[PDB]
Amino acid sequence: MPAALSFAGLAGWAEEDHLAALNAFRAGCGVSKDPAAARVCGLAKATKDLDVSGAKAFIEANFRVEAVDGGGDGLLTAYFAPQYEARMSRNAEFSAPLRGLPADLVVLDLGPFEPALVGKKITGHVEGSTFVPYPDRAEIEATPSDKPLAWMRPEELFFLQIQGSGVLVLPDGRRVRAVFAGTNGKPFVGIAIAMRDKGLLADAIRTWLAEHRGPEADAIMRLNPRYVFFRTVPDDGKEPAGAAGVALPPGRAIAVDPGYHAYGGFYWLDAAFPVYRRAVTALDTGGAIKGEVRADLYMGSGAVAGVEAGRVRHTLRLYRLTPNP
Amino acid sequence: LSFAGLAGWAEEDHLAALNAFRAGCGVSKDPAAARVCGLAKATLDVSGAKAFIEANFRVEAVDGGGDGLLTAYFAPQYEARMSRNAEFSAPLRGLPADLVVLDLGPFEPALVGKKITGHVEGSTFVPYPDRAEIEATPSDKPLAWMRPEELFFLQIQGSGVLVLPDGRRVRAVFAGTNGKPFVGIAIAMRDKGLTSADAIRTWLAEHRGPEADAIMRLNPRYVFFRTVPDDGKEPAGAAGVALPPGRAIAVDPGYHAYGGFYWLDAAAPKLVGAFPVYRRAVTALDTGGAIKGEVRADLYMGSGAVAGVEAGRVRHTLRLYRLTPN
Repeated sequence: MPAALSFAGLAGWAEEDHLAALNAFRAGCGVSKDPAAARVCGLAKATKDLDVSGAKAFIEANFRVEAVDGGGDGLLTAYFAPQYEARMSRNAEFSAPLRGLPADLVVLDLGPFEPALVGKKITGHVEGSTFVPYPDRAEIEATPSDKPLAWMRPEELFFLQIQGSGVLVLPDGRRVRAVFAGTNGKPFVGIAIAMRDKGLLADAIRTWLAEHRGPEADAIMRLNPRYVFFRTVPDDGKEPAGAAGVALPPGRAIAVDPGYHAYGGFYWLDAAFPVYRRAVTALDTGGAIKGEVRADLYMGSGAVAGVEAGRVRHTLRLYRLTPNP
Repeated sequence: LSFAGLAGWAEEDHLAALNAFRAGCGVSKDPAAARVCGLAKATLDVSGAKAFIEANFRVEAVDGGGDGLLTAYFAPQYEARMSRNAEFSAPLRGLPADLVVLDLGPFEPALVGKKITGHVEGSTFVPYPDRAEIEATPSDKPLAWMRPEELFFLQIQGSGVLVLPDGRRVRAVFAGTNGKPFVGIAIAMRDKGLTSADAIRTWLAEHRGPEADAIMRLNPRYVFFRTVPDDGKEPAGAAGVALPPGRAIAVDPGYHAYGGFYWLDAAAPKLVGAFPVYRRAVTALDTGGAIKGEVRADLYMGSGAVAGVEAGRVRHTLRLYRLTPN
């Protein structure tokens, strides 16, 4: 069957928790740049105490259903806000330093040099009488850290670098949030394919790396030259924020390719032994999420979330729920 | 194909042709050419040279005899002085040590092939100063001093010969840029009640000083140079040998070796005021960035303004012949 044009044709719409849908839109709309989305965001936040029937009606009277990519197939996976063990001091197991934004690193705007490049950027640092690209992972991992933010297991740092946010737990129960601070500007390279052609095979990557500290595993993580820097702040127990800078609503937010999807957009997932046909807001991304019909559904931060997220690998048809002009 | 069947070979000035080869051959890495070079350095008049050439080279078409392109070029020539004076008030500046040109590709593959120019300031990198800012920075070690409006034109042309009062000549060779784009001044001048290059040069010369400077400043681009002392009658080409006017070509060195002796048969001019045919023997002694292809020649017309006018009128369909020794 081809893709729907309206809410009537949308399989799952009638059974959707329309309150959760409407709250998902509210969770994310304020981040939106579009002006037609601003009016609707405004009315949504104003209008409270709607029951499920009202919420369903509000959404239907204010949005249009617009298939993405003509209704073509892509992929739904899911992720959760991970909680990692850390130390404030290095040992054999917690051998990788969590590193803050280096003071030498510059994101250089290119517009002052060439109008044709206004709003493009490069990242590097001064070395001698010139300016060079910031070192890659391997070369950063080779200079010791002056003032490391914490110490982690290498494979776990590596994976928190992919997510962009997490919570670290010291043995004394101090919870510290690690918040994305910047990047060395190198492109992300997923290490799974290279691990495949070497014959050593998502949770399995982690487990292999973990069983082979260090130089074995170190050498393969280094195939990803993209290094992510953090800042740390005491966890206030709230949901983490994602790329868009807003508290992620559990089960109701997706990570997207930002080159295809603006943050704050309202979407409908049609994915299919569980089934995901629900409205979500786009509020995050990840170094590996690429493509148009591609969404990574945020499951939450607890234990239940960790378990449900790993179950999701679904054929996805995606739709924008576009606010009416 | 022989010298009898060479359209033009009858009328050719064979003396100059041989002096072209002699100019010339000494730079060749071809044993056969060396043989003939030494042989010609010993041995004349207009009839004796025709004979000498007809007995020592054989004519051979290039690329089967396919059609290519003849253009021409010249060496601009300017007076200069080794000390400033209000006439020769603009310094010819070398490549600053702090100036850097960055390939952007290594930073962001999407920007492969792009470049920016600037210098390190503190812990960042800033755009290089424009013309107006460079001209307002006193010259530490100028390479020479030039009339400003003439430096301005040298900067557009990329290279030229400089002549001092005591007859010493230096070649001014392009060294780099401050990375800003050229901005023409004709229309800014025209919309001011002040249209060709000579006409702009005249005006700028007569209003030399603050007035002229203010409008040259509308062009933010700035070109830097290096100088090589060059005291031949004419300047040296890429082959290291001095170039005989009207008798030397620039070529693609991927196809044609320096010192090679060639015959040009050019016709079908594309421009107004052009000589209808070029038919002559010339030597390969130079190259340039734009001279690409096998049947492709840039004839060197000499230095100075006359050579420059002639050069601009060459655009002809070319059949290229090598005169191979033995």
